[PDB]
Formats: sequence, structure tokens, C-alpha cells
Amino acid sequence: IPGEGHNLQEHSVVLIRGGRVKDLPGVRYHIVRGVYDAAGVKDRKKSRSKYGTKKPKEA
Amino acid sequence: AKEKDTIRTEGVVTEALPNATFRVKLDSGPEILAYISGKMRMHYIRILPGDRVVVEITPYDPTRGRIVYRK
RNA sequence: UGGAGAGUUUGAUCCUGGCUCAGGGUGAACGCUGGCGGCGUGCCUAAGACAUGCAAGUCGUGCGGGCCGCGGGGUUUUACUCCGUGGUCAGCGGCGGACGGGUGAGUAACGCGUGGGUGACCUACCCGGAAGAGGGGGACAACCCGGGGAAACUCG
RNA sequence: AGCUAGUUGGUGGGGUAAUGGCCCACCAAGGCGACGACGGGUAGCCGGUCUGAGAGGAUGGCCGGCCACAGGGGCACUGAGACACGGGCCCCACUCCUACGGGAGGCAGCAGUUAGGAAUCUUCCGCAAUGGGCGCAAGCCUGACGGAGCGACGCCGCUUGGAGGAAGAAGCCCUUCGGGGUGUAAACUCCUGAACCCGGGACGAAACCCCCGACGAGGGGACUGACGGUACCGGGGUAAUAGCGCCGGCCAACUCCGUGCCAGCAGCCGCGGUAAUACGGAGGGCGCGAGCGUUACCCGGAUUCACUGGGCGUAAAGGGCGUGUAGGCGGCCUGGGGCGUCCCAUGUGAAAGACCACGGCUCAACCGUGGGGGAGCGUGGGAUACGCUCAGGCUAGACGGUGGGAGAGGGUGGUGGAAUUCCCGGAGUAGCGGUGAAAUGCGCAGAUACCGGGAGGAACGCCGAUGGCGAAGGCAGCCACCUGGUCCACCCGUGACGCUGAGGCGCGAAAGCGUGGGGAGCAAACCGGAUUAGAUACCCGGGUAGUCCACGCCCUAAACGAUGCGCGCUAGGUCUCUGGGUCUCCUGGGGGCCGAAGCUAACGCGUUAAGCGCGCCGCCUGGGGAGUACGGCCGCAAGGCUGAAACUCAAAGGAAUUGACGGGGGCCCGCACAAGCGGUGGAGCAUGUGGUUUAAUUCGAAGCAACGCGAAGAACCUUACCAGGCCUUGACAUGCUAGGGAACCCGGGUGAAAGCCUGGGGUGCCCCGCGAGGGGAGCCCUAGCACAGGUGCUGCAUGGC
RNA sequence: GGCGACACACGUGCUACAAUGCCCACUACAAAGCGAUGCCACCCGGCAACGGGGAGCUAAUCGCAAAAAGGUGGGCCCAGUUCGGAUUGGGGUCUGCAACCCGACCCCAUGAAGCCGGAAUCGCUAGUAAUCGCGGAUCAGCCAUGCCGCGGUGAAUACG
RNA sequence: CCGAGGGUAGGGCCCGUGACUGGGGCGAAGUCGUAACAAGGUAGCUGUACCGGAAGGUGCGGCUGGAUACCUCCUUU
RNA sequence: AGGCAAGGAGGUAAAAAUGU
Ligand SMILES: [Mg+2]
Ligand SMILES: [Mg+2]
Ligand SMILES: [Mg+2]
Ligand SMILES: [Mg+2]
Ligand SMILES: [Mg+2]
Ligand SMILES: [Mg+2]
Ligand SMILES: [Mg+2]
Ligand SMILES: [Mg+2]
Ligand SMILES: [Mg+2]
Ligand SMILES: [Mg+2]
Ligand SMILES: [Mg+2]
Ligand SMILES: [Mg+2]
Ligand SMILES: [Mg+2]
Ligand SMILES: [Mg+2]
Ligand SMILES: [Mg+2]
Ligand SMILES: [Mg+2]
Ligand SMILES: [Mg+2]
Ligand SMILES: [Mg+2]
Ligand SMILES: [Mg+2]
Ligand SMILES: [Mg+2]
Ligand SMILES: [Mg+2]
Ligand SMILES: [Mg+2]
Ligand SMILES: [Mg+2]
Ligand SMILES: [Mg+2]
Ligand SMILES: [Mg+2]
Ligand SMILES: [Mg+2]
Ligand SMILES: [Mg+2]
Ligand SMILES: [Mg+2]
Ligand SMILES: [Mg+2]
Ligand SMILES: [Mg+2]
Ligand SMILES: [Mg+2]
Ligand SMILES: [Mg+2]
Ligand SMILES: [Mg+2]
Ligand SMILES: [Mg+2]
Ligand SMILES: [Mg+2]
Ligand SMILES: [Mg+2]
Ligand SMILES: [Mg+2]
Ligand SMILES: [Mg+2]
Ligand SMILES: [Mg+2]
Ligand SMILES: [Mg+2]
Ligand SMILES: [Mg+2]
Ligand SMILES: [Mg+2]
Ligand SMILES: [Mg+2]
Ligand SMILES: [Mg+2]
Ligand SMILES: [Mg+2]
Ligand SMILES: [Mg+2]
Ligand SMILES: [Mg+2]
Ligand SMILES: [Mg+2]
Ligand SMILES: [Mg+2]
Ligand SMILES: [Mg+2]
Ligand SMILES: [Mg+2]
Ligand SMILES: [Mg+2]
Ligand SMILES: [Mg+2]
Ligand SMILES: [Mg+2]
Ligand SMILES: [Mg+2]
Ligand SMILES: [Mg+2]
Ligand SMILES: [Mg+2]
Ligand SMILES: [Mg+2]
Ligand SMILES: [Mg+2]
Ligand SMILES: [Mg+2]
Ligand SMILES: [Mg+2]
Ligand SMILES: [Mg+2]
Ligand SMILES: [Mg+2]
Ligand SMILES: [Mg+2]
Ligand SMILES: [Mg+2]
Ligand SMILES: [Mg+2]
Ligand SMILES: [Mg+2]
Ligand SMILES: [Mg+2]
Ligand SMILES: [Mg+2]
Ligand SMILES: [Mg+2]
Ligand SMILES: [Mg+2]
Ligand SMILES: [Mg+2]
Ligand SMILES: [Mg+2]
Ligand SMILES: [Mg+2]
Ligand SMILES: [Mg+2]
Ligand SMILES: [Mg+2]
Ligand SMILES: [Mg+2]
Ligand SMILES: [Mg+2]
Ligand SMILES: [Mg+2]
Ligand SMILES: [Mg+2]
Ligand SMILES: [Mg+2]
Ligand SMILES: [Mg+2]
Ligand SMILES: [Mg+2]
Ligand SMILES: [Mg+2]
Ligand SMILES: [Mg+2]
Ligand SMILES: [Mg+2]
Ligand SMILES: [Mg+2]
Ligand SMILES: [Mg+2]
Ligand SMILES: [Mg+2]
Ligand SMILES: [Mg+2]
Ligand SMILES: [Mg+2]
Ligand SMILES: [Mg+2]
Ligand SMILES: [Mg+2]
Ligand SMILES: [Mg+2]
Ligand SMILES: [Mg+2]
Ligand SMILES: [Mg+2]
Ligand SMILES: [Mg+2]
Ligand SMILES: [Mg+2]
Ligand SMILES: [Mg+2]
Ligand SMILES: [Mg+2]
Repeated sequence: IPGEGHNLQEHSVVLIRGGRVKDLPGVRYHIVRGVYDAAGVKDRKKSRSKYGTKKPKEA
Repeated sequence: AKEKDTIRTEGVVTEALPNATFRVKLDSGPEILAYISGKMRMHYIRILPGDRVVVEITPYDPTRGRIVYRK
């Protein structure tokens, strides 16, 4: 799971992405965020589309 | 976001696993394989069983602690 | 009218070498964002299942028969009746349904590709040509009556 | 790795449009297979598509061709054509109704539903076009097709304005506080008008049909648009969506704050463990932009499967060697055939695409027209160098002869001494043995050491080499026998007979095993003894299997030159062994050492190449997993050969270089040890430290290079610590704001002192005025600010030292 | 107030364990420093530390300051002692606001451990070691036996 | 008659699961040793054989990717 | 005789786990 925090629980229906992460041994995938149970890493302002965070409504 | 969440509870060093990982039994109870802190590693601060150490513990998995302070 | 390298084993090097990266591309998917037009393109999975509507008919200038249609009368009427016709309905007949449309399961094979062979063949329709089209008979549908079967239908 | 029995061929027949084992009856026994059959897995195949410089590699979505299949499996029937998607029969599975007997189905047609899924469309309009079928025609169908819809799903085109405009508004951000940045960007003026609205409005459609003309040509007529009131055209007419990725290196683009190896990022390397150009935000910038990214897949890069275009001493990689089968390969001259090969001609290489040229859409994408190209394959002719083949010849290769060697080549039969060990005889006695020391161990039942004899196995000293032989494994007393290779000289014979060699057969150290012997030494295991923390080990004392032979099996190895074999070439010098010669010098053939060219990552190799070439074989394709599993084979077993992958790491690795190191080597050195004197350790005390105590016993110094140290002077101060009392712009520096007083002195009360409270004399300066009186300098005092103060933390931010 | 604690440990010192010594009495030889609110002569009072009086210097001129081991005379006579001096009681003195924690010094008394020190270990090659005094600096005083110096006596051995 | 398929028994194969069972990779500071790298403290590596907590050890053979100084005698220039 | 080595010996080489 990329990003800080996660409403990811236990019986969470979630979308894998693919792309082995270097550190954790034998973890070859990702959870793409902003689909099904996994949600947008909250209040990321920068690299957003990669974390499924919808554009913040500027005042 | 960086969440302030961790529990700064102390514990007895039960047993040394590899890397610098320890099954340390806390003040309150459960023994968790607790890995040493990075800071500690940097300042070469050894630990042996029979110690009382500060162990920062996660909300996500209260099973993997982190030995923060030099005893 | 065509050819780029880079990062990474070491304290440093050269090499061996692998891993990884920048290009292009897709039937794509996902995220975020999203104004319009053209053009293509869109079940890459379960050849899993399938509700409903259509997707293959057509010819009255092959011929018979039902129902109504009008022009007439034979018919007072009620028939029927005679016919041209109008149209429909199926039936028989004829041609088309073997194309067109779909899919890729199968198949590693003369299946496909390619180049040939057929003294081992066919080819409705189409065209070129030749010759013809004399006579007789018959059954079967529809239709009618009669059943069987819950229906589908089905026999006599 | 073998497969096959309608299997293979025949005769006869049936069946078919037709050949045919297609099918059957009967014979014959074949047929295919490592030029990889059968089996398994996988998969529609192609024109093409992508990619690639190309060769190639992937792929076959869409469009075109072909196949197969229409729920699964049969089967025919009908027909010109099917074994038939929207025909039939049957079985099966599923759903559907059933009055339970029975029937109904088939979307892989369009659309849709549902499921599965990351994911894929509207239950649309139309027959106007073009095609289909039928029909004389009218016409009827037509989910073919034409269109419309939806999806940034791709491609292409366009919009989100344009011109001006500060030596630079604000906001936000940096700053070294001046300023910089965002940025002419905005604001603002002018312009233009996507949108949108009004008017018009297509092309695509002229045939079929009717008349004249013969129902022929030909001429005229009349009708007809789903898209669509769309495109577009004319007028009208507002400034009118920007986003997404990235910003350590690769890679275009950096600063701040948050954060502290956490939370995170990551494609690799790797950032994060308090100055993060790598995380999170901010500004700024870069890239693209109606997109931008990520994922997945393909090619590319990867000459990383290398045909073009890699290799094999040491990096992965030469089989352990022979001898060979298949295959691959092949010397010189002459002649034919001309199969390969080349050339020319033509046929084919459909269309689309791709290439070019023009053309049409307002451009383009898209499309149209025309051209060319094309790997391949077909046929006709030709060419003959090469390859091929057949014929003839030749001697350079190869083999043979004659003569001669060298040899630890192999087998077999013998035999000769030394030694060990044992037995026996003697003589002799207190130990021997062993070791770094020891100890078990054997010894007066007389060992050891000594001589005499015998027994027995096994190995073969000196020669001995750096040598020789062998294809390796290997092989050493000497003799004899059988026999293998090999070299030379003679150039005498044969006349290309050659080279390699997948498989195959053979050999193949040691250990091992099996049966039979043999057993002296030795010696796994095993039992002792030591050593040691331990000692299953080295060191010693024993000791079995084994080692030896015979026959059988095993096959491995660092079976190594870690160098496959052959042949040709390309300096020399050198030592060597072994031949030949007109022999202090040439020439052959081995074995070494140093070196030319060359090569090689280097090391090195270098006429015995690791050089230049050629032929053939083996093998490699990152490391670990692993020589492992699984299968197969072989073996009596151990085990061997064959030989993965999942996963997993960013390496593993070679060569050398600089260091560091060494219980490597040399040369040195120092009070290093030794030679010597004196102390330390022991006493007591002095001091410093650890520790512990404590309110605190400040803080630092840590092996040498901390510990009579910072401290060259702790009663107070020092003092950094603790208790308590108090002080707050404060003991100390530089300013403000103000406010009254203000130079300076002496108390008094309280208090441990500090501090606090408070009294009085106490104002002169520059002065202006007759004075009253006023202001400001110097100087303190009160309140808030700027600030001080911190021996408070970081020597892993530092300078200094 | 604490840094000065103290069940211990460890580090460097100092002084011992005596007769080559010890104690006393006389007698001699240095160097190098240091000194004005300082060194302090000399004289007297003190057992003495010291005190009071007080010259001289501003220093090669006065001081510190006696050098000590040494030399001689006297005693001690091999012991826990005339070794050894800790510890502890008393009395003092000084410097400072003040010595309780926590000073130095004097005097009288007390006379502990210790008869040359295990494994180890250190230092040092010539005026060195050893041994013996002296000076400084910090400093009111000093816990200094430390440190930095200065001289006196003065070796042993280095095969290698 | 052939025949899709079915039955009956035997075989093979694949998938699912599977008690039980091997079982490898990694790991900064686990543990036990110290095998290996410096005559790595007994050269190593190597085949095999036997044994052992474990690296390993030892036998036999193989290899070099391993190694040779100093006094004191004797054999001779 | 000494020289310098060639070669054989014989003696040395044999003993090493503890942190912050
Ligand atoms: Mg990011
Ligand atoms: Mg390496
Ligand atoms: Mg690295
Ligand atoms: Mg590095
Ligand atoms: Mg469209
Ligand atoms: Mg499909
Ligand atoms: Mg009809
Ligand atoms: Mg079709
Ligand atoms: Mg379709
Ligand atoms: Mg197959
Ligand atoms: Mg063909
Ligand atoms: Mg074929
Ligand atoms: Mg053909
Ligand atoms: Mg027909
Ligand atoms: Mg008739
Ligand atoms: Mg026949
Ligand atoms: Mg057959
Ligand atoms: Mg038959
Ligand atoms: Mg299959
Ligand atoms: Mg398939
Ligand atoms: Mg293919
Ligand atoms: Mg197609
Ligand atoms: Mg279906
Ligand atoms: Mg069916
Ligand atoms: Mg079927
Ligand atoms: Mg049909
Ligand atoms: Mg059918
Ligand atoms: Mg068919
Ligand atoms: Mg259908
Ligand atoms: Mg459909
Ligand atoms: Mg659905
Ligand atoms: Mg679903
Ligand atoms: Mg569509
Ligand atoms: Mg319609
Ligand atoms: Mg038509
Ligand atoms: Mg009609
Ligand atoms: Mg219809
Ligand atoms: Mg369409
Ligand atoms: Mg569009
Ligand atoms: Mg999208
Ligand atoms: Mg502008
Ligand atoms: Mg205007
Ligand atoms: Mg309009
Ligand atoms: Mg604007
Ligand atoms: Mg850059
Ligand atoms: Mg980055
Ligand atoms: Mg950042
Ligand atoms: Mg994209
Ligand atoms: Mg390639
Ligand atoms: Mg090549
Ligand atoms: Mg290579
Ligand atoms: Mg290798
Ligand atoms: Mg070889
Ligand atoms: Mg051969
Ligand atoms: Mg041959
Ligand atoms: Mg030839
Ligand atoms: Mg040949
Ligand atoms: Mg074409
Ligand atoms: Mg064209
Ligand atoms: Mg144009
Ligand atoms: Mg010939
Ligand atoms: Mg010969
Ligand atoms: Mg001969
Ligand atoms: Mg005897
Ligand atoms: Mg001859
Ligand atoms: Mg001849
Ligand atoms: Mg072979
Ligand atoms: Mg043997
Ligand atoms: Mg023995
Ligand atoms: Mg033993
Ligand atoms: Mg023992
Ligand atoms: Mg033994
Ligand atoms: Mg045997
Ligand atoms: Mg063997
Ligand atoms: Mg060798
Ligand atoms: Mg060998
Ligand atoms: Mg080999
Ligand atoms: Mg061979
Ligand atoms: Mg030889
Ligand atoms: Mg030679
Ligand atoms: Mg050269
Ligand atoms: Mg050489
Ligand atoms: Mg030579
Ligand atoms: Mg090479
Ligand atoms: Mg093996
Ligand atoms: Mg097996
Ligand atoms: Mg190396
Ligand atoms: Mg010494
Ligand atoms: Mg020191
Ligand atoms: Mg420093
Ligand atoms: Mg420090
Ligand atoms: Mg102190
Ligand atoms: Mg002690
Ligand atoms: Mg005593
Ligand atoms: Mg005595
Ligand atoms: Mg010296
Ligand atoms: Mg060793
Ligand atoms: Mg071994
Ligand atoms: Mg050996
Ligand atoms: Mg190697």
C-alpha cells in the first residue's frame, strides 16, 4: 500500500497494480489508490493522480 | 500526512532475534518482536536480555514494536 | 537515406556479466484532468449462460384453395353463381435459404501460405452456340369429414 | 524415442463429381522415425500489424483471403453446392413449459440482459446509397451495408484569445533585508470574435421505371435521402476549460519550511537515523497538454541466443580420453552434365496496407487515382568461376613399404636385494617407545639395541631429470615373452583413401562395492592417551574395513595445460630428450624457458600461440537456488549421467592496482626484550577515577594517547551542583517609548545575607529672564519594547587549540 | 551545603619496613629562582608554630636561606625497636568575615599497619637511574607528597 | 454391420485439494563454534569412503588455483 | 689450508573466544 494511512481493513475489495517494491521481500504488487475500498491518500497536493486524490477545490 | 499515534510504552528485553530484533515483554503485557531504533543503531547502543527499554508501538499492527531509547 | 547510450559489483580500475532506465507501440485498463470537430475504432475474460425485438426471404407472369374487397348480373331475396379484377392467408411448386453475418473453441494438419497438377473432377444461376419443346396418364397438399394428444402437434 | 496393424503396399469390389485404405474382402509385411516420427504443450493460418538501421523479433485486434465451428458429440437427408449458425434425426449436458406420458429451445447475427472480468458500446434510424436474394416489372425483404448514439479508446485538426502595457501593483515565495522571484503574467485600453442565435442549405441520385427509337443502341421524361435542417455558406454576436507528470543521477527542471532510517519515495542506484537540490507541503522551474501519468504486454536498447554479430587458460563455458556410425566438411590438373549459383525474359507475388507522385475532404488524420518495388516460387533460354556430380589424370595431404631406433607404453611368466614385521636360535638388560612437552603403550614370563636363520606380504632406494612413454586415467627393481603406439632416414609403392565426429562401443586415478584368496607395513572408522573452554581434530599408542592379487561392477575427479581435435601460416634466442646427416654445423620429431608481430580484461599467451585462418565437435548465456528436485536411463548398492523451474539477490565473478593486514620471508630499528639498578603490586597515608551513596557528592577526560587529568591552589568566592531566601530589561553591552525625578552621599527597619520597604540632606551643567520660572546636555530611577543571560545541548555542524 | 561522602575496587604518588640505618650535636659545599603592602635581617618574649619591635632592599647591592645527603663527635645494638610514622585525645599559632563539614602549622601525648611484598608490571643507557635537598608558579591560607624547574651525590649493565 | 455414447474392469495423464513430509533464499547485533581468506594458525581445493552438534575431520588418491630460510656437522672444488 | 657454492643431514618453526 502506497501513501500515508489507509481505510484498508480486512475484507476490503481492492485493486492491485503490479510493480514489485524493492524493500519488502516477496511483495510484487501494489494497491492502486482511489478505487473500490482503498481511497485517495488524503490531502496530497502534489503527485496526485498516482494516489487517487481528487483535485482540491481552490477558493 | 504523518500521523502522531504511537505508544511510547516500556518493556523488558526477553530475547535477542537476528538483525537487532527483540521479543520484548512490555509494561502492560504482550511480547512483540520489537526491532531496534535507527537512532540507537547509529549510536551503537547495544542491548542484551534483562534490560528495561522504551518501545514505540504502532496502531496498525500492535505486534511489531520499535525500541526507541537507549535502555 | 540508416545503427546514440546511461545507471549500477570496487577504496579506485579494466573487463565479464546481469538487472534497470530513456524510444516506439497497443483492441488496453487504472488514476487525475477534461472544451469541440473529423476519422477510425471499442467482450483481448467464460466457445459461460441467455429474457424481449428483429437478423432470409421472395414469386399470383408456376398452380389450386380459404377470407373479405368492388364492376356486373344470372340471382326478389337469400344463397350461390359466373368472371376480371383488389388485397391477404397458408398450401403446393420454384429459386434463395451453402451467400452475406458471427466467433477462434478446435486443429502443428496439405489447416494455412506459396507454386503448380487434375488423362482424377464438378460448377444452379450468367454468357456464346446448336437442336428442340409430339402425345398420354397420375398422385399429393391445401380443402372437406373423422378422430388421437394437455400442448407441441398428429394420424385416417 | 521409438511409433504404427486399415498400419503400409497389392488384387478385387463398394462408395464418391473424382483420385485414393475413403471403406471393405483377400493376400503380401510393410510404412514412418534423431534430415525428430509418436507423445505432450501450445496456437486458427495468412495478406498484414507493431518494432528494428537491417537482419530479425514479436504479433495475427480491426480491413481482405482461407480454414474450422456454430451448446458438446455423432449422423445423414435435401441440393448445383452442406453433413448446413437463425433446416432435419439421435445421444448428452443445461434452461424452458407439461394434464408428468411429453415436448421447447441455442445470440460465437445486430442490439440488449446477466455472469466472469481491470476492461469493451445503443434493446437507435434507414433501405437513400452500394451489395445480396427473389421477381417480367412494380416491388418485397435485407441488424449485409449506409448512417446516427455512447466511450479522450486511438489518430489528426481546432478552441480556451490577440496587440500593447512597470525598470516591475498586490497576493504568495525566497532574502545575505538592499533586493530577487512569480512577470507583460495580471489589472487596464484597443482589436478578433469558439460558443450561441437568426437566414439559407447541400453533394452524396440517377438509374431501375415510362414514352419515342425494334423491348437494340440512343434521346427525353418522372419519382426517390437514413444521415439531416447536418455539413457548410451569409449575417448577427460574448473573452470564452487547464491540466497532469516531473524537478538527486540516469533525465529537461531548485530553493524554503514540515519531518528525523519515522512517516514516506523508489524504475534501478538508493534517499530518510534534525541544514533532505531524493519524504510531505510551499513557491519557483521543466516536460507535455485535452491530456498527462501509472499498470500490463510486445519489440527496442540486449552484439544479453550474437546469420549479419559474441564467446570457452583465469570471468558461465573444452566432453576425462580413445575408436568410430550418421552427418558436416574437403588437395592439384583436364573434360562433360549444369543440380546448387548467377543472369535474362515472362507467369505469379489479389485487394487494402506499406513506398512514391498527384488528387479530394477549408488542413490533416482519412480517402481516391496512377506508378513502382517486392522475399519467394513457377516456366523458357543462357553462363560456367565456385560448390555438386560423373569421367580421366597427378603427388603436396593421408596410408603403405625398406632400414633403423627411443621409451616407467600395455599384458603375462618369472625372479633380486634393501627394509619393515613376525617366528625361532643366540648373546645381553632396564628400559624402550614416543613428543613441542608429555602420557597411555610394550618391557626381567627378558622388550629395546645386536648377530644367525626362516616365514611373509608389499613396495621398488640410488639412477631420476626440469627427463621418457602413453589418448587420457596413468606408467619406474631386473629379466624373458607376447603386443600397442611412435619417430627418423629412403622417397620406393598406393593415389585424396582425408579431417571431424551427434549417437555407439571401448578405455577411465583414488575411493567404493561383490565373490574368492592374501594380509607385512600402513591405515579410514573405532578404542586409548594427551592438547584444549570443548576436541568427535590435528600430536602420539594401537586398531578394523580398505589398501595387494584374481574375477566381476562402479564411473567420478582440480580425469587440469583448468587450453576439444586436425591442417596451413606468421621473428628469434635458449636448455632439453630422441632420430638422420657431407656432424665444432644443419635437418626431423617431442619436452621446457625467455621473447618479434599479433593477441589478451589483464594476467599472460607467444612455431607446442591463448596470434592469423579454415573444418568439425562439445559447451555457455547472471549468482544463488543446484548438479538439486522431477522424470528417464545405468548400477547389486553407494551413486552416476541427464537436468529444471518456482523463488531470490543486484549482483555473483575475473584480472590486476592502491592500501590494511598475516600466528608469510628478508633487512632494519626503539629501554622493545634481554644485561643491570631501582621501584609498582603488598603497608599506611596523599591524591585522581570507577562504583555506590547523596539534596547535591557539578561537568568533562576512557586502552596505549582517561585515571597527582582540565584545576598553576574547592573553607566563602571559586562553583558550574543542591537547599532555601530573593531579583527581574535583569550583574553586563547597545537603543526606544514615555514618565516624573534626577550629579552625589548617610542612614533606618527587616533579614542569615542578599533583597525589600523607607527617611533625609542632594543638584551643579548649557543657560534665557529683574524674577517667578522654563527647557535640554551629563547622570541615574520606573513601566512595556529592541534585547541581554544560559558553564544548557550538539566536538557525529564547526574554527581555534 | 556539596565538589572533601565511603562496603569496596582501580590508577599515579609519598613514607616506610631500619644499621650503607636512626636520633642528636657541631661543621661545609650549590644552583637556579623569588620578594615591596612583599621578602622580612637583626633583638627580645616565648618549648614552638609565632609574636612584637625593627633596619635593608624596590634587589648581582638587603633579604628568602638553613641547602640536605655530606664530614666529624656522641648515643642507639637488631627489636616492631630511639626503625616506622599512621591514627587519635588534648593544648596552641597563623591567614582570612570565618577553619564544623573542610586548612596549614606547632607542641605534648598515642605509637597502628608495615621486617623488602604473589601473579604480574613499570622506569631508566651517564651525570642517566638511584638517592638528597632547594626554588618557582596557583596562592590570604593551603590540603602540593602534585607540577614545572634547579643544583648535590652518583652507579649498575647493554653478550646479544 | 459400423456406430456417438454408456457400462464393467485395468492403465496412463492433467487439474483441485491434500494429512504428513522434505524444504531453500534472505536478514544490519541470534546462537554454537572458526571450517575458509595471511605456511588463516594442521596448506587449500578436490573425487570418493567412514564418522561427527555443526561447520568439518580423517583415510586413499588427485591437483596447485600451494609452498622451501638460519646456524651445526658431513659429502667436494 | 681458506674461499665460494653444490648436495645430504641435524636443530628452529609447534602455544591466541570475552567490550563502548
Ligand atoms: Mg513522488
Ligand atoms: Mg565481487
Ligand atoms: Mg553498490
Ligand atoms: Mg561503492
Ligand atoms: Mg464516432
Ligand atoms: Mg470472444
Ligand atoms: Mg403466398
Ligand atoms: Mg463467414
Ligand atoms: Mg459484432
Ligand atoms: Mg500435437
Ligand atoms: Mg499446398
Ligand atoms: Mg509438408
Ligand atoms: Mg493453391
Ligand atoms: Mg437448387
Ligand atoms: Mg393431369
Ligand atoms: Mg479402385
Ligand atoms: Mg486410414
Ligand atoms: Mg481388412
Ligand atoms: Mg490443449
Ligand atoms: Mg486456442
Ligand atoms: Mg504465428
Ligand atoms: Mg478477417
Ligand atoms: Mg454459448
Ligand atoms: Mg445441436
Ligand atoms: Mg454440432
Ligand atoms: Mg443454414
Ligand atoms: Mg446442424
Ligand atoms: Mg461446416
Ligand atoms: Mg441464432
Ligand atoms: Mg451480440
Ligand atoms: Mg451487467
Ligand atoms: Mg463483475
Ligand atoms: Mg459501434
Ligand atoms: Mg424500418
Ligand atoms: Mg439494390
Ligand atoms: Mg406482389
Ligand atoms: Mg422482417
Ligand atoms: Mg455500421
Ligand atoms: Mg472526439
Ligand atoms: Mg481515462
Ligand atoms: Mg497578453
Ligand atoms: Mg468587435
Ligand atoms: Mg439553422
Ligand atoms: Mg483570462
Ligand atoms: Mg538535471
Ligand atoms: Mg526522484
Ligand atoms: Mg520535495
Ligand atoms: Mg496513455
Ligand atoms: Mg537482439
Ligand atoms: Mg557469431
Ligand atoms: Mg560474451
Ligand atoms: Mg570457469
Ligand atoms: Mg580436456
Ligand atoms: Mg577420429
Ligand atoms: Mg563419413
Ligand atoms: Mg573440391
Ligand atoms: Mg562430400
Ligand atoms: Mg497490393
Ligand atoms: Mg493504392
Ligand atoms: Mg489536398
Ligand atoms: Mg578422381
Ligand atoms: Mg610411413
Ligand atoms: Mg619398420
Ligand atoms: Mg629373541
Ligand atoms: Mg613415390
Ligand atoms: Mg600412379
Ligand atoms: Mg561419444
Ligand atoms: Mg581401488
Ligand atoms: Mg600403526
Ligand atoms: Mg580421542
Ligand atoms: Mg581424550
Ligand atoms: Mg592414529
Ligand atoms: Mg575388495
Ligand atoms: Mg575407476
Ligand atoms: Mg596440472
Ligand atoms: Mg592430471
Ligand atoms: Mg574440465
Ligand atoms: Mg574426442
Ligand atoms: Mg608425450
Ligand atoms: Mg622443439
Ligand atoms: Mg608486443
Ligand atoms: Mg612466454
Ligand atoms: Mg622455439
Ligand atoms: Mg582468449
Ligand atoms: Mg556428483
Ligand atoms: Mg531419480
Ligand atoms: Mg581477485
Ligand atoms: Mg629487561
Ligand atoms: Mg595517561
Ligand atoms: Mg575539532
Ligand atoms: Mg565527549
Ligand atoms: Mg575533585
Ligand atoms: Mg589494591
Ligand atoms: Mg606487625
Ligand atoms: Mg628487623
Ligand atoms: Mg636512547
Ligand atoms: Mg587451514
Ligand atoms: Mg576430504
Ligand atoms: Mg592428501
Ligand atoms: Mg573459480
